[PDB]
Amino acid sequence: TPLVHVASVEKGRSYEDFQKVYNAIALKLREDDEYDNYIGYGPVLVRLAWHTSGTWDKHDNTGGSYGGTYRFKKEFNDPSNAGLQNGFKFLEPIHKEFPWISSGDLFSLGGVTAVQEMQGPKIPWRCGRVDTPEDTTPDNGRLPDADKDADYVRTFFQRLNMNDREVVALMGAHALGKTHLKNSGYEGPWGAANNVFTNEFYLNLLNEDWKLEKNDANNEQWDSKSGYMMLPTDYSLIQDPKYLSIVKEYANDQDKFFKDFSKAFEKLLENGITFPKDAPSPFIFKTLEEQGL
Ligand SMILES: C=CC1=C(C)c2cc3[nH]c(cc4nc(cc5[nH]c(cc1n2)c(C)c5C=C)C(C)=C4CCC(=O)O)c(CCC(=O)O)c3C
Repeated sequence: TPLVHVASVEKGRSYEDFQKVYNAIALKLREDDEYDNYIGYGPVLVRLAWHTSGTWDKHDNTGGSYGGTYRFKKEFNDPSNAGLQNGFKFLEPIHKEFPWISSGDLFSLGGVTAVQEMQGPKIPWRCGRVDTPEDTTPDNGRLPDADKDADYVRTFFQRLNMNDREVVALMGAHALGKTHLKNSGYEGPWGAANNVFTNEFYLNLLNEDWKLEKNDANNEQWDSKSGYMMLPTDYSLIQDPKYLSIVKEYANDQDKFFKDFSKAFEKLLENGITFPKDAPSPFIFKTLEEQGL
């Protein structure tokens, strides 16, 4: 019988409490700048937010961000999550300092903080995820494969209640970070300015000269002479005519991409959660720059 998960505000907490958590994550992002050849922790925190939310199944309300179940071995041991231990370790001192925040609130807030501090759009964020027990952890295998085509992508994301525009917008997060051969069997960045959130993913898809190559793990990926790559699922966005139209739209309208990403990413992070009518409004956190910090 599917589970209603009702958001429950951490007792007595308000916007200022969560802004302090934001700020601690943001200051640590600035301090621990050497990680991953000076990419920093921003991208891995966005990937962590996505992987902890992307297990959701709309059919039975299992998985999703609510329960914070990545803290249990079945999930941090998911082969699809290889590498995310670095993001968890980053967040450990944050949780120690703010032990009142739930695990799902912390994982999701880490992704919002990373996007914003990397000059991305504001992402409204709601509190109130509540930790759930070990037997609520979803089985491995709910996150998407990278070696597939547009039809796979489209069908996959129906389980997360995402439409074509939402899918294409969310995939623009691949402007950030890179693939690492030891984690995923893919190697290389999608672009150049990979710790700055921009619409570069879409520009690179359209404007680079891509060649289908095998990497050192014997997997196919698309490579450019600029030193960028696209996964088969990324490249599928220009193979499918419906996705291609949307790629072109975001390549030509930075503001539109930002607005659509913000909405889709909030939705991703909120899937599965019931917000009571009297819950607080979503919070829009100030960046460190906006605060003079
Ligand atoms: C078809 C859909 C998707 C597939 C197959 C997928 C593929 C990948 N995404 C990766 C990393 C990444 N994924 C990322 C955000 C997202 N990625 C998402 C959608 C997908 N992501 C969405 C949705 C995201 C958030 C909104 C980020 C930012 C990284 C880079 C992480 C890092 O450590 O640099 C990796 C590489 C992991 C590694 O360290 O080697 C793969 C294989």
